[PDB]
Amino acid sequence: PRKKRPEDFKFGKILGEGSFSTVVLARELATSREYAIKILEKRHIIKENKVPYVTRERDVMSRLDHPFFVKLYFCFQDDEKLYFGLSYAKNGELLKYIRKIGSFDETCTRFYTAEIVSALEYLHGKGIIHRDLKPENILLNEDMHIQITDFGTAKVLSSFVGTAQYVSPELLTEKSACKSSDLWALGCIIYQLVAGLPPFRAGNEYLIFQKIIKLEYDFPEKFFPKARDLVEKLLVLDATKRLGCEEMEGYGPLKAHPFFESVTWENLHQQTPPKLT
Ligand SMILES: CN1CCC[C@H]1CCn1cc(C2=C(c3c[nH]c4ccccc34)C(=O)NC2=O)c2ccccc21
Ligand SMILES: *SCCCC(=O)N1CCN(c2cccc(Cl)c2)CC1
Repeated sequence: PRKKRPEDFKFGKILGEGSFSTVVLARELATSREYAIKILEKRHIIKENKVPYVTRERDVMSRLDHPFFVKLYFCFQDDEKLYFGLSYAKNGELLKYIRKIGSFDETCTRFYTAEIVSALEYLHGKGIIHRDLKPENILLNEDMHIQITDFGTAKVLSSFVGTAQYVSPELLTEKSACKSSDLWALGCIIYQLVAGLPPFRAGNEYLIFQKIIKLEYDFPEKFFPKARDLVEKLLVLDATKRLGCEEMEGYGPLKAHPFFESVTWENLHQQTPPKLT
């Protein structure tokens, strides 16, 4: 079969724009199927030496086949642009819901954290480090299950510094992320869901980094006791001592944390998600 062409689609609303691309809701006309198409401007990426970001993106997404990840279905191109055909997540970003609801109750925090843990287990088992995990790239599909995206910045085990709020100490100081770096980000995300704000906050990127490296943060008075404990076991400076990391014997003991007491891990992706708080 021939590669798809722009003419095969009716391009609809722009979902969002990044520094090097536009993600656009599009309908494949022949089958009426909706896709999020990521449109990349070749010149801009050429001129900014970002191409590796582009192949890693295509490569990593092509090997993702798990319910909690965005999938890459096709790729085509013209002179101007590169087009990635992606899963469309109708309900947008986890971030949107944090803003809208303010903070999640325990039921919701527990459910979504569990889906994120399950997704990271899959990813890490494939030797992939996300390196930029944040509510902005944890999407929600029509059934309100999560779909993680944004893989151009991932590391595959075969100079980058992710978003300041969620970046790990080892990436800052050692210039090297590891699987465990994503568990640090998970800690930050759990904290954000419960508190409504991320744990390392300050007036600029430099000051946020300083807090990260010194592990300087506080828990508000609203914080669920079991979530407090879990976060403290994720936000640990030493990457080999985080609950869930390989050196701490993996995902077993993480999933056994009592914060997850009432969760059924088996077919999480088939369970009905709790209505957002
Ligand atoms: C900050 N950004 C620049 C452009 C996208 C956005 C980051 C979050 N994000 C969302 C993405 C996706 C989708 C989006 C759903 N609602 C959105 C609103 C703005 C931007 C993207 C989306 C999607 O349906 N499938 C996706 O893969 C996506 C796909 C690749 C890389 C990053 C992505
Ligand atoms: S759609 C199939 C994409 C194949 C691929 O991996 N490519 C194609 C050429 N590429 C490229 C050309 C010009 C500018 C940029 Cl940023 C990328 C990417 C590699």
